[PDB]
Amino acid sequence: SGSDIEAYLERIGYKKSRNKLDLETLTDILQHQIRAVPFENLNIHCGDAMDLGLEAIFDQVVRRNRGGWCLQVNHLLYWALTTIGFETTMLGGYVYSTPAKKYSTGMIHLLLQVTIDGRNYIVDAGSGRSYQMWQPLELISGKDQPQVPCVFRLTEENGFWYLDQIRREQYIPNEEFLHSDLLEDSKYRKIYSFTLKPRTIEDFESMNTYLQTSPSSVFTSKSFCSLQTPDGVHCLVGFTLTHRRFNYKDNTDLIEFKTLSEEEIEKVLKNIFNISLQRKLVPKHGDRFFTI
Ligand code: NA
Repeated sequence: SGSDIEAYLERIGYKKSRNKLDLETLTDILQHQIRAVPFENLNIHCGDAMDLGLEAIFDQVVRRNRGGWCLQVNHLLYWALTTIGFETTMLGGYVYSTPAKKYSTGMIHLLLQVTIDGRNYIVDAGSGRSYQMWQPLELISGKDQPQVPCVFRLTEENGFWYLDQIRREQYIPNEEFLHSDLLEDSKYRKIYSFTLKPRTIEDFESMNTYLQTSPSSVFTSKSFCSLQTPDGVHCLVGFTLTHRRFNYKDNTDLIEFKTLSEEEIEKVLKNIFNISLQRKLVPKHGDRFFTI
């Protein structure tokens, strides 16, 4: 056809039918996107902007085979799902920080609601690492929702929703990384909180700018890119390449770590992530909180 929706589906390798607007189809699209479109911020670390507009995001993701951060990849996913015919809403959320022992002061997370024939879900392709849902989560307070990455749980209290996870044990064969700031040691992790108040993309613009410029922003502190695989997740942070295999053995995830040279990053970006940059990346591994 040459249509934009068909271009997007080609980008994510989705070759199936999209005529049934059901949970199976929604899940399949989510899965294809998270296995194709990385969660990344490498433009920041190449001296370029993180654009918020859909035309620019569609070009960079669909035509230039890039990914983006949540404000980008969920904006695109929102457009695609809506175009396909799903009943969609943009939502805003607040990300948990272990060191801060609280959720972000500002609304730094874009996620989606999809309503299908009497059930309500959240859908998010922009958490990445081992925080990334592989299926839509039903909006049912307190219910365990087991998935390949982990068991997720949504809880409602006083008009706020709280997304948490119960994580597996971790096997780290390269013990030179045991003390890495990248590792979440607890099996219980708060991910983010949000409300069901409908948003527009305009609501995220002030944060879109500030997250690119503030020395306080994790996004200026660490350069990263993440992509889900059929059984795990690849994530590069700074010069540190990781690969997690979910539930490799006995309720345990395996996490491989390797240090890359500057010269090795370009080939990894292409071969593992299908990322080809426009300019030279300056990899960074600053001190701000970001676990894999
Ligand atoms: Na909508």
